[PDB]
Amino acid sequence: SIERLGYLGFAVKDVPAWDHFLTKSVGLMAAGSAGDAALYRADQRAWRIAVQPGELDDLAYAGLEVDDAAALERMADKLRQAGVAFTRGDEALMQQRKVMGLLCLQDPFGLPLEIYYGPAEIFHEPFLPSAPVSGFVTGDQGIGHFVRCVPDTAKAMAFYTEVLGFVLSDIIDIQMGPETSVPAHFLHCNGRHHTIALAAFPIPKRIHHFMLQANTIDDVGYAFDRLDAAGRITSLLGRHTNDQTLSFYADTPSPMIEVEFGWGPRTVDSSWTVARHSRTAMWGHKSVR
Amino acid sequence: SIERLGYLGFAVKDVPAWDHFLTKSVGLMAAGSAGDAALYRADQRAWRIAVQPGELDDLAYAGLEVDDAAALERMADKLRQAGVAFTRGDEALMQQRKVMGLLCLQDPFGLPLEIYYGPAEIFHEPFLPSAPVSGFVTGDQGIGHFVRCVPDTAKAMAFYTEVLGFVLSDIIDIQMGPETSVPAHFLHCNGRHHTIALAAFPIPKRIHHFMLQANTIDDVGYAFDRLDAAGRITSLLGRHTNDQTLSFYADTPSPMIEVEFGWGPRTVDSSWTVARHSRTAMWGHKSVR
Amino acid sequence: SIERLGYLGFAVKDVPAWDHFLTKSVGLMAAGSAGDAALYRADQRAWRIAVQPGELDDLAYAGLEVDDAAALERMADKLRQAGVAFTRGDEALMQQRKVMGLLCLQDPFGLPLEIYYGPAEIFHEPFLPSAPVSGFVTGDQGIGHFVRCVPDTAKAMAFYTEVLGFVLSDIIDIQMGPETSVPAHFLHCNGRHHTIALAAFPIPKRIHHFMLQANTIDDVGYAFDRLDAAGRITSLLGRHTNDQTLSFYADTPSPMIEVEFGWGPRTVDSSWTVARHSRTAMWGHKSVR
Amino acid sequence: SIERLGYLGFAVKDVPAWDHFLTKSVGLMAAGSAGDAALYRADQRAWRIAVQPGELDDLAYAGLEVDDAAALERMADKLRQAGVAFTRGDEALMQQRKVMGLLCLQDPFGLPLEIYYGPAEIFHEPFLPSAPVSGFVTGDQGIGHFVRCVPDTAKAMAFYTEVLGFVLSDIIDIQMGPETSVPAHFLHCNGRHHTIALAAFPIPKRIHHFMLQANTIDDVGYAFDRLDAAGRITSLLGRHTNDQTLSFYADTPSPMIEVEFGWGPRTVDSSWTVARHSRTAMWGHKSVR
Amino acid sequence: SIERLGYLGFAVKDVPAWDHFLTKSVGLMAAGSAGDAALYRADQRAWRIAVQPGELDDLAYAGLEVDDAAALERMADKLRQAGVAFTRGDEALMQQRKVMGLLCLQDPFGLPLEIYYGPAEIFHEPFLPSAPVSGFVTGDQGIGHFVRCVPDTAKAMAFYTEVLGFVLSDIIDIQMGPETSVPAHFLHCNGRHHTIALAAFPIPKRIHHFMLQANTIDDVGYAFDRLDAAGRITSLLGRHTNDQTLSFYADTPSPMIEVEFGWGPRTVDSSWTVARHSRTAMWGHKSVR
Amino acid sequence: SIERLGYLGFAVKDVPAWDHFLTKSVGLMAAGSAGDAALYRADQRAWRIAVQPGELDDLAYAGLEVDDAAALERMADKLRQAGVAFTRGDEALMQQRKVMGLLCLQDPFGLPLEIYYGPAEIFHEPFLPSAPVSGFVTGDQGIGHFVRCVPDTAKAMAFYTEVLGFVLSDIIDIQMGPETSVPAHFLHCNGRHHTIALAAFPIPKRIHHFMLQANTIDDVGYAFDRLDAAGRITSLLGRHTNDQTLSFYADTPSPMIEVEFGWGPRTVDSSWTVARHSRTAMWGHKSVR
Ligand SMILES: Oc1cccc(-c2ccccc2)c1O
Ligand SMILES: Oc1cccc(-c2ccccc2)c1O
Ligand SMILES: Oc1cccc(-c2ccccc2)c1O
Ligand SMILES: Oc1cccc(-c2ccccc2)c1O
Ligand SMILES: Oc1cccc(-c2ccccc2)c1O
Ligand SMILES: Oc1cccc(-c2ccccc2)c1O
Ligand SMILES: [Fe+3]
Ligand SMILES: [Fe+3]
Ligand SMILES: [Fe+3]
Ligand SMILES: [Fe+3]
Ligand SMILES: [Fe+3]
Ligand SMILES: [Fe+3]
Repeated sequence: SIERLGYLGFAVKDVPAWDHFLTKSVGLMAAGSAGDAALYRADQRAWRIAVQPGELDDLAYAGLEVDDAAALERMADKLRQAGVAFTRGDEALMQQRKVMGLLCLQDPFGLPLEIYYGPAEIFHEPFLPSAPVSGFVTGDQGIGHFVRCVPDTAKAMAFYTEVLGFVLSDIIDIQMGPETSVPAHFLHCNGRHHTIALAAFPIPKRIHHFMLQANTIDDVGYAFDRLDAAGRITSLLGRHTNDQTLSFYADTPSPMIEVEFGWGPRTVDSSWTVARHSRTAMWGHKSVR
Repeated sequence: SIERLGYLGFAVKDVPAWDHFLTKSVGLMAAGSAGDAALYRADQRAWRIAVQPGELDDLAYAGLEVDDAAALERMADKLRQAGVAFTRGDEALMQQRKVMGLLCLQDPFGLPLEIYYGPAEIFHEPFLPSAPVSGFVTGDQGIGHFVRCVPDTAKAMAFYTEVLGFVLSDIIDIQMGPETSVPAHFLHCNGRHHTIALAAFPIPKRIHHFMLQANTIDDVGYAFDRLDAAGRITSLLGRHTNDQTLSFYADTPSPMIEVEFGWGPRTVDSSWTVARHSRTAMWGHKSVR
Repeated sequence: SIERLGYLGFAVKDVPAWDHFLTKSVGLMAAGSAGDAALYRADQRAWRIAVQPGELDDLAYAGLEVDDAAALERMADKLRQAGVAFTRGDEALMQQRKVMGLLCLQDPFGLPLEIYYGPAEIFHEPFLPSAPVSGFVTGDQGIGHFVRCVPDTAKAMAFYTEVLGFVLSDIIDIQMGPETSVPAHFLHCNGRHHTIALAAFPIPKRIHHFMLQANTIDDVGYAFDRLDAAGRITSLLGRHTNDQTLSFYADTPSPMIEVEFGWGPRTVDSSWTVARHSRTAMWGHKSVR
Repeated sequence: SIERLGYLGFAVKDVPAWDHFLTKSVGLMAAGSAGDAALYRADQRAWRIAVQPGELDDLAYAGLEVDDAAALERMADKLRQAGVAFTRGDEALMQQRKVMGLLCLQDPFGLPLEIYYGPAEIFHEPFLPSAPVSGFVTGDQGIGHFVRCVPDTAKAMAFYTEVLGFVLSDIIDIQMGPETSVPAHFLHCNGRHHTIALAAFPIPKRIHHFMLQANTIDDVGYAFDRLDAAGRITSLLGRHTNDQTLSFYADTPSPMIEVEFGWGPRTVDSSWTVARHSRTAMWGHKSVR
Repeated sequence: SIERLGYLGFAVKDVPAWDHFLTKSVGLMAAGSAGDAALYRADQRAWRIAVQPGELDDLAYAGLEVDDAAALERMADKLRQAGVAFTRGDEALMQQRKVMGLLCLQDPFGLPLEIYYGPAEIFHEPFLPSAPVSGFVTGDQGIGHFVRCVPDTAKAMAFYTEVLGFVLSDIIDIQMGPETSVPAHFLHCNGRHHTIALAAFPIPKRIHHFMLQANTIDDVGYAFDRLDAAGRITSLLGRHTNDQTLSFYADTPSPMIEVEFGWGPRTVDSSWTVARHSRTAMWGHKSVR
Repeated sequence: SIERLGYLGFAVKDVPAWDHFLTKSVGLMAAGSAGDAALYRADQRAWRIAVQPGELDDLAYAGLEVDDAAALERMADKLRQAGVAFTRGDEALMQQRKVMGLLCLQDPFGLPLEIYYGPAEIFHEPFLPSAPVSGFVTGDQGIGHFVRCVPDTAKAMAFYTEVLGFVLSDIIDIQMGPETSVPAHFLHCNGRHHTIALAAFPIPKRIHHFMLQANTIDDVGYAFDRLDAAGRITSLLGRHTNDQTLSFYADTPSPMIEVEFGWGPRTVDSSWTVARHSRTAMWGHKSVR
């Protein structure tokens, strides 16, 4: 029922660092501010990522998009049936988020989630990257994806699939140690191999990282050099086993939260069949320190 | 349930001006007459636009097309269920309109609407433009679209979507003044981004304008020069924010009713998601006097 | 429910003339005999057209194909519900027709119809035309189409659509005289614009003609010269208004029954909308004597 | 050396008939007049065919186009070397013809020929057919072709190939009688299978016919019906053996001079090899009276 | 309901011969062992074919794949409703098979069948053929197909279609003798023309052969020479009548069980219609001794 | 300078056997006779292969085609310069061969060669195969190729390359025995990998075989079964190392002269580089007895 991931809001300790990070390194376009939140664009939407000050230094919320007013009421019906508490956003929030309607709730482990519809677009202000990137792959596949750290994956799974309508793509047993592995569950709600992944990681953050997809392989190559120069590279280039995304990882100015910049993944559809992988990379992704 | 907009009938004060306008400027083909109505063709249909004399100087009616006899009965069922009054057109009207069956009704604010099926085609009389235009984009997308002025957009919306089956594409807040904006609602019933748009404009006409789509960008460029020479240009070339149509506007011989001549729009489908725009043009469309 | 027209059986007064006609003129391949019926092939099927001796000099029967055993039982259910009498073909008939199962019935006006499934194919005996024709367009669209003469078109319509599942494509008012026209109804049951057309013609035959589609335009051009040399041309090349088929007509050795040899038609689908035409040809088809 | 056939000038006894013929039947666009010559357009050139009054009722001249000023001087050099008399057109003629430079000469048998360059184009006045024809195939292949009647084909051949640079495509032995055949020689100077054909026909005209190529097969089909209605059809549709053009012939208002309206021919190139044919048609072209 | 054939397990008397056969001749990649079973890969799956020691010298089991956990429960529901006995595989079996969940059952005639989901993939260990083969066609179509010998085809048919969800593609009457033929029934559960065929053959094996599809025609040509050198060819190259697969047959080291190596078949879909053939080959496949 | 191989003339002891062979087995079309020679067609040419009675049971002559009259004179110039004797064919021979001009000569070892131009085509008599073959690949690549047995390959090479203009493609050392190999030289004069191959074979014929190329792989497969039924197969299907042609060989009714029926070869061009192969087949072609 949730169609795609449309926006992300972060509450960070270093807004200037995050502003420089998202623009000069990642290539996003600065798009003014809404309240105490600095806004950034990746395409035609008024904003895709918001950054406001806060001790959290973590994702503050995520906007899940539906296609119309009716779909939103249908989600209210689901949440209601599932016993999930939610509050319809008021005019002020709608104004702040620049959406036509929204429902505010939280996932089973405290992550604020906003289900909306009717997002604002500004085609009269053509997207202009702040760094050399031909463009970002969004559209029907949403802004990208993020890995949600959860203390109980089964509990998380039931919510995201049974309540939100996400669908399991596959599972990767991410090796933590010699005899330790974390079964990461990748979920989709559209063509993007996965929009949200759930994993019981021993990390104190709401998310492990968020991912952005560029149009070309060179976009990623160039972006790697930029973040390397910034001294934030955490992994070498590589290609995943499940989505076949070619990317690299880097630290965001927020401790223990990374960003993934990738290209050319594999998209899902009706015929998708669940599989299991023992590695996150078919090649590359060597961890960097 | 309504499949597309098939024809338009205008009641004007200056038939000769309208005849010259539709043929020499727009490029339509003169196709004889039906009663006191002069007929004009854009493709293989016997007629697409009818022009008869009248003080109205406004759209007299619009023909909404369904695919077969069964679909028409199904519409009668809807109108009946919704409590919408209608009269089945008699043999004479069917003859006049050149259709196999039709239902005559009015929208909530007085615009006569005719739901029909079985339109007449004359492939043995190949369309020949009266001006240089490679052709018009019609087919499954109908003759084009028109903006319906309404005093109550919510009231209009309920009728066109709930009763006629149109679907909201998006909304544009058209700036009227410094602190004044009119939320124009664009609706589709097929692949054309929008076939009918509803807007509470302070205009004394049933419609703000009707639009025709040409096959090439040059068709539009040439058409602009023709209407400029006629001294009827009301807007420079531009591209819309929502449908991405590249067009220009011009006055029809009927005061306060314009025509839009465009090309290369963006078509809708099942995956279409509702969005909101603050401008009607991503570029161009500068108003001309 | 009927998927396509698979075969035709004729009972004629001049088998040798019909044999020469179907092979040397039309280009079909002689495929032996079944009982007193000479068989002819157009593709991979064991036979497509059968010709046996009889005073009738008319179509003796038509085979309507479904996709499997279940579909055939479902047709028996329909016929049963509609009160249409039918007899399940015995082993001998199944052997004669080379099908896995069939139901024998008649349309409302005496035309024997056989609904079957599981037709025999002989890919080990590659089709070889008896005249220069690159090939015939059959496949999912069946062997071609035929025009069924009926005394009551409404009565015929109810049967073919309501009972057999055919769907009305469009109507052409075929001019018979000065103030006389016959509304021919074209029906499809697949992609072929029409597989069966119903028309109240003042002809003493069960059908007006049967049609075969060739792969190229030259196939038709060459075929025209062959039948001209045979002195059987009844019409010049032309293109229809509704299906856009480019063809010509010619007399079969059976008085008042013609054959149409065409190419490059227009195929139908879910989006097909019913229309009406005043001519059968957009160009050509001038009647020849 | 001659690049293509660019224009034709006719001197006829019935200008009104020729005007109606070229516009309403053929579909050309009326383009004003130059002197006592009425001009007609087929594309972006100022004019392609000129028609002036004269007892001749025959082609008055043909314009052979080269690509630039240097090429024209190079032709003067050839004509000079070959001993062919010619007169450089004056300013007035250049103005009349709307070309930048031209050489006036005659072929060995009296046909005035004008070799020019720098033709006038009027893209600001988009071509508009006077009849339903999607367009004409000209471009690098020139306006079309024509069959030049000559009393001595060898003599004609030496001139057109050795002096003008045309190249023999193939030969067709056109049957005149029981034991009589005329070897028609087809020549090209570009991609069009042939721009000029030489044949020793027992006809009192400079040419047997001129040919125009349309964009679609329907253009030809429709054009056939128009000229049939005019009662000028001289041949049924057909396809040639050598160029594979699908066309039909019709009488021009000038006795013994016809016009050919065709489509989809076969173009030549470096790899073209000379062949011989015994018929002018692979199918069709049955002579009509 | 069964989506595709994912794996095969054989119990043979000569493991070394089978190891050499599958790798050096067929081209599969050796992939270690699971228990006393040697594993072989054809693509990204951990294993596709398992070979363990046993007197059987026959297929020991076949794994039928579904797309997810829910689909597997839905199969349990079917088996339960149909009265088919089955045992949910334990953790150990799941580990041995490298799947997320499975149901163990038998077809009506003793062939062990395992319905599973969540297969293991190892993209970090790219498939490497042990012989020159560009690759194998698997994906959504599964590992290939196999012919199941049954004593009662009707009984077998009811199970595979009514219980497992396979669908009849067509039937071939395979000639056994002068007046003896076996009606082989080909079934699909996806795009592969057939994944399982049922035939009442007078052979003492559970299957007649298993088939693997290569990417190119040369893969098959080369593979033929390899198995010829091994002296195992049982049939010359040929093309089937029903699936249009171009292949050859060869003996596996297990008496009376062959292997088919083919390419370029014809795939099925919703529009597939049941047909009957009298031969298994349109050409070739001459039996070799 | 020689553009392609256009025709072949055989002098055989069994014309009826050769007639049946070329038509029912190979699929060629019977095209009447010229003198005591029976003619056969493969495409639009009047004839491609001629068969007359003679004790020779060998190729009687080969026609080498040039593109025009000038090219033929240029060949006369070469032959003259090289000291090669030749006789210009008279009117009668030209009539017999159906060409516009020809030069008769012999290669260094007695094979009569005819260099011609202006071949006759009969598009009004569409090619119709006498057996199921979709068509033959000829066109600019000529009728096919043949292997010329020579006692001195160097001597033969100098003539065909230095005098006729053929170009060496590559060489294959065809194994004759344990320590015996014959270096076969493949030559092209156009896109066909080779039109003539020279090899010092211990065979008493002028040629080892002639080759024909079909349009599809099935054409070859079907043709194999036909010649197998005729009991003339001399080799199994295979693919060559140099031209990558997939074919099979079979005996012609003339002792020690075979025919090769192939498909999908590799064509040459300016960039072709000479290479050497140790085998004639990359796979298949196993010799059959
Ligand atoms: O796109 C992706 C595909 C597969 C695995 C990961 C992943 C890697 C490390 C930690 C968490 C997830 C990922 O990001
Ligand atoms: O095609 C269109 C797309 C977006 C806006 C308009 C519009 C502009 C001015 C007044 C009313 C509508 C339009 O015509
Ligand atoms: O394919 C076709 C399309 C339209 C009309 C006819 C038709 C013409 C004359 C008599 C009956 C039918 C037809 O055959
Ligand atoms: O385009 C063409 C191709 C072949 C022949 C003719 C031709 C026919 C009759 C008289 C003169 C020429 C032609 O026009
Ligand atoms: O792929 C195939 C298609 C058609 C028949 C067979 C077959 C042949 C011999 C014995 C059993 C089946 C086959 O394998
Ligand atoms: O097309 C071909 C390509 C390579 C070799 C041969 C050949 C084989 C045996 C004897 C002579 C030539 C051939 O025909
Ligand atoms: Fe990621
Ligand atoms: Fe508009
Ligand atoms: Fe018809
Ligand atoms: Fe011509
Ligand atoms: Fe098989
Ligand atoms: Fe060869």
